Amino acid sequence: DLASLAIYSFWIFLAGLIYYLQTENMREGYPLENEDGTPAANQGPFPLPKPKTFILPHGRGTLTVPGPESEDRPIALARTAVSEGFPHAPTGDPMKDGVGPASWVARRDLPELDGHGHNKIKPMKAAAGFHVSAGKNPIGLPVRGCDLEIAGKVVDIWVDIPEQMARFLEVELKDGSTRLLPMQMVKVQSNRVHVNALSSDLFAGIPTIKSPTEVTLLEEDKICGYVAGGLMYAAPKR
Amino acid sequence: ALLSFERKYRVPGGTLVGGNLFDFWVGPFYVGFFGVATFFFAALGIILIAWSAVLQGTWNPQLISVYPPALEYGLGGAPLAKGGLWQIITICATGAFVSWALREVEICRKLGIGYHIPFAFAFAILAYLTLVLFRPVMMGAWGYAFPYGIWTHLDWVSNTGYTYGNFHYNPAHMIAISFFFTNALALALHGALVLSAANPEKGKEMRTPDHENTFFRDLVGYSIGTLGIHRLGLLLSLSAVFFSALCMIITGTIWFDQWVDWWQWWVKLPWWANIPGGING
Amino acid sequence: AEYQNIFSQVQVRGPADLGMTEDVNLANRSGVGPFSTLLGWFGNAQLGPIYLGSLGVLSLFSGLMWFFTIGIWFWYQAGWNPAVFLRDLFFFSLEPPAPEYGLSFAAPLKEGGLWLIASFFMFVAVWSWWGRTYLRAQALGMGKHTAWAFLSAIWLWMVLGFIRPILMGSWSEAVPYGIFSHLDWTNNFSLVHGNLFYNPFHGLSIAFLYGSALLFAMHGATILAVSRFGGECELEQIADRGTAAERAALFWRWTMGFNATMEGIHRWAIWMAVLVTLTGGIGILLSGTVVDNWYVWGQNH
Ligand code: BCL
Ligand code: BCL
Ligand code: BCL
Ligand SMILES: CC[C@H]1c2cc3[nH]c4c(c3C)C(=O)[C@H](C(=O)OC)c4c3nc(cc4[nH]c(cc(n2)[C@@H]1C)c(C(C)=O)c4C)[C@@H](C)[C@@H]3CCC(=O)OC/C=C(\C)CCC[C@@H](C)CCC[C@@H](C)CCCC(C)C
Ligand SMILES: COC(C)(C)C/C=C/C(C)=C/C=C/C(C)=C/C=C/C(C)=C\C=C\C=C(C)\C=C\C=C(/C)CC/C=C(\C)CCC=C(C)C
Ligand SMILES: CCCCCCCCCCCC[N+](C)(C)[O-]
Ligand SMILES: CCCCCCCCCCCC[N+](C)(C)[O-]
Ligand SMILES: [Fe+2]
Repeated sequence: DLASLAIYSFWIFLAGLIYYLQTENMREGYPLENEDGTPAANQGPFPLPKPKTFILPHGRGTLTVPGPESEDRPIALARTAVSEGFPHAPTGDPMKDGVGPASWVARRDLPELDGHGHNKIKPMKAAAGFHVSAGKNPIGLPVRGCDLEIAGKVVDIWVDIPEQMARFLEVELKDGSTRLLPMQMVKVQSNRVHVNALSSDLFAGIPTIKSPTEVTLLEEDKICGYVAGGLMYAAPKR
Repeated sequence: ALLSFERKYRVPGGTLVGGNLFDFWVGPFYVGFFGVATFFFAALGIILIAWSAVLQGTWNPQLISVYPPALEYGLGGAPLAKGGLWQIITICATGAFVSWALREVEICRKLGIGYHIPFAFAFAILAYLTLVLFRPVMMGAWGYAFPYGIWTHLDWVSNTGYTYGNFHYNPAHMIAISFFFTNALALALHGALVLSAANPEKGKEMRTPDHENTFFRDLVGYSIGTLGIHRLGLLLSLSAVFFSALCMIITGTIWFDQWVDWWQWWVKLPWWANIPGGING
Repeated sequence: AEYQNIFSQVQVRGPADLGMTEDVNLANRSGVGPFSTLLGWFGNAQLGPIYLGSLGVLSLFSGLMWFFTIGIWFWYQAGWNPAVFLRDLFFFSLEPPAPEYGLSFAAPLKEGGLWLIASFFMFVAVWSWWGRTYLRAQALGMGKHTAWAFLSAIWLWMVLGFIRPILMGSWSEAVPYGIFSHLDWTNNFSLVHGNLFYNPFHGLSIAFLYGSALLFAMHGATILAVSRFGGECELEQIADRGTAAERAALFWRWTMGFNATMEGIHRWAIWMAVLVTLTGGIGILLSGTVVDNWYVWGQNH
């Protein structure tokens, strides 16, 4: 029976497809590890897939996955129990150390480039022709933290050129220096920009960019991780 | 076992209930109070299904079917073997689903991410509840709910649909289907676009979001953008389910006749109702 | 409360983005269209430019002729009366030739011929469009995933109006061009073949259709949930995994015991969707050709 053969064959195919999909999804994060960083005994029934190499744009090199995994950064956490499966307590200030929801990844310390070789993200003042086309322009507005105290003022919008979208708001602090705030973590209001994630006193701690006109992937992660971490770690001040 | 980059995220906190009492993991799974709740509800529901199977006289996965109380019972209780088990299992299911969503919320809090996922899941839960709770209650009997059986619930869909003629004529159902088809279309396109850029022709450098924008603008004259496509997929999927729940909540309540006849309100508009010619004249 | 990122708070706009050049024939690319502030609240505000080479002009021409052929027929049925046209718009239908005519082209224009003409135009429009999805990717040096995924949808469409009818021996087996009529055709098809709920490929097709909504709801929500870390910059996250991708993966790992990667989730996505019409087309093609009644077939298997 043709139909019986077809359905029988389809299930064989589907199993093979699921096998393919699961292994393809093991190109990051595997092999699994014990809490101490050593290889876990049980890796599961799916083996690591054969490595594949991505040729990065603009001669940035290549990425081969699966590949040697490592955090490449100190992780300030310590066990809270004598057996596996329990939380690991921050050994210092989690927001400063970058752990828990304040975590960041040691990404490449270079700015992402668009298909034309120019920095993908740029402060609007340096993005020729870019301007606020709709909605409340946040530039010039005071920035309030969850402690209801003013933490600074918006001095610019950082735009993702290819997507023509706002990624960050640049905020100048009382000391004159600035910090970037993820657009997704601020609320633009008629008279101000409110940041629920951070109290005014934590703005100075937001990781700074080394060059005022650009932001690297590494800096992006440190900035976004720090702000997001505030939801949990700044709760006492909220 | 943990993913190579996982330990830094396994910190204390984020729980909604119980403090640190259930703040831990079992293998890859996070537990939490709602993990315990989900396990309880799921285990009990599964045990009761197995018991319903015994009362039914079969262990065949294809035959096991738990039915809600017959219409005679209205919205009241019923003997375990005559609809009572379905009632309890339904409570367990609801408890397990809601607990699952709340567990996701705790996970969101520990990871410092948005709550979009459980919010989205809540739509599926509300669709389920529309069929086993809201619609049955509005109609006056648990018997209008679908049975828990692999094939028997399909009998219910078929029988329920034909109760109103060809169910295709339910206007809310048409909208729901449009969103389901459009969603699958958008999902295929999204997956294909990202992959076509990450996996260009052999030997070439990975393509960029600019290439993604360019491909679709060249193709159809528009590119919704990366943020836009994920907002779209979420909206299409949730809209499909919203209209699904809507098409059923109005069926057997505000509208109970043949759905095809509903469309006469349009054909009967005074300004063209009696104009000769066409299909309806 | 907090910003959910469903609609943008502020829109920014720059010079019209003319896109990548690569191997594209810029001569066939139009100028940029207008900008829609309305659309800009949800996605990109920019319309165009669009690419229109010979193949594209052919596809649009055929597609329009397909649309117009059906439409001219609708006006006819309406007695060329505008009011009737709108009144019975959903009731009009361009039906295929009667069984009598089999696979011939001798059927009168008003009794099948026009349906065949319209179908020919649709055939050309769809296949030329497919070539276009392939060629637009090739000119940009991109993979051909879009063309291959599109082929899956084309498969069900081909099965419905061309392959199955041919194997069945008559154009009468095909789908009519009409809003209500194609719905009636769908219901009838199930009734005639013993209830499609008994067709295993229909059950699978449904699993993938529901699954596509499950998965896009999961993926869309996940990306929005981690957009605060630039999670939507998917290609960037594939090339250099960030905390957005790690948290996305851990949300799911902690929730259901396993997870994906930023690249891998899009493979789950493309297959979940593609399988809808792949299994669907098989289910339909087997109906009437190999299996006359699914309930009956299920009793024997
Ligand atoms: C002859 C039958 C009638 C008909 C009768 C009906 C009836 C009757 C109904 C539909 C419904 C639907 N119909 Mg109809 N329908 C017909 C023909 C069609 C056609 C077609 C091509 O012809 C299409 C595309 C549709 C499409 C649809 C969808 C819009 C909708 C189903 C999705 C939904 O509600 O999900 C909602 C999602 C859920 C219910 C899932 C909830 C999931 C829960 C929260 C979690 C489960 C967890 C699980 C237990 C754990 C498992 C274990 C783990 C895996 C480990 N119908 C014909 C004409 N249709 C249904 C609807 O709108 O329902 C509201 C409905 O009731
Ligand atoms: C949605 C509108 C109608 C309906 C109409 C249909 C139609 C029509 C069909 C199905 C089909 C299925 N339906 Mg149903 N179904 C309804 C409500 C449900 C509910 C529910 C609690 O609300 C559940 C759990 C299911 C479950 C199922 C699966 C048995 C099957 C594949 C679905 C799928 O892959 O989805 C997408 C989800 C995923 C891919 C994720 C994985 C989900 C797994 C596979 C679900 C397993 C559930 C398990 C068997 C039951 C509980 C297990 C234990 C008791 C804990 N249906 C309502 C009443 N359903 C198809 C089938 O083949 O039936 C035989 C089919 O043709
Ligand atoms: C009474 C009705 C019968 C029934 C009869 C059928 C029949 C008959 C069929 C389905 C099919 C399907 N049904 Mg069923 N079905 C029933 C009950 C259901 C229920 C339910 C909850 O009860 C559900 C959820 C479904 C769900 C589904 C889908 C999984 C599947 C369609 C996939 C698809 O994406 O097609 C939509 C996608 C396409 C048609 C591809 C189109 C591609 C082309 C190339 C597009 C051209 C566009 C054109 C040029 C116009 C452009 C215009 C623009 C302006 C540019 N059915 C009942 C039992 N069902 C199909 C199937 O695959 O079965 C196995 C099918 O043939
Ligand atoms: C709102 C739109 C779509 C959507 C979204 C969605 N679903 C979701 C989520 C989201 C965002 C999750 O986060 C959650 C998830 O974790 O996914 C992996 C989930 C999920 N969607 C699931 C299934 C599912 N979703 C579906 C649909 C949809 N989900 C929509 C299309 C369908 C169908 C039929 O279309 C199914 C079958 C689960 C895999 C998962 C939620 C897991 C969960 O709640 O676990 C707790 C419970 C158990 C493990 C056991 C319950 C056992 C008993 C207590 C009850 C069962 C009795 C009875 C109800 C069974 C009836 C069976 C018969 C009908 C055959
Ligand atoms: C009032 O304004 C004017 C312009 C008149 C516009 C009016 C137009 C209107 C109102 C148009 C409405 C069109 C509609 C409603 C179309 C609806 C189509 C529907 C609802 C469903 C479509 C199903 C069609 C399928 C499955 C078609 C499959 C077709 C094929 C597989 C191709 C088959 C090709 C064949 C048989 C030709 C073979 C010939 C050769 C030589 C190769
Ligand atoms: C409906 C099928 C989709 C489910 C696919 C399930 C894949 C199970 C993967 C388990 C991998 C576990 N782990 C951590 C050991 O890698
Ligand atoms: C990548 C695709 C993984 C999805 C696997 C979906 C499995 C659900 C199968 C359910 C329907 C089975 N059937 C034939 C009895 O209808
Ligand atoms: Fe994505």
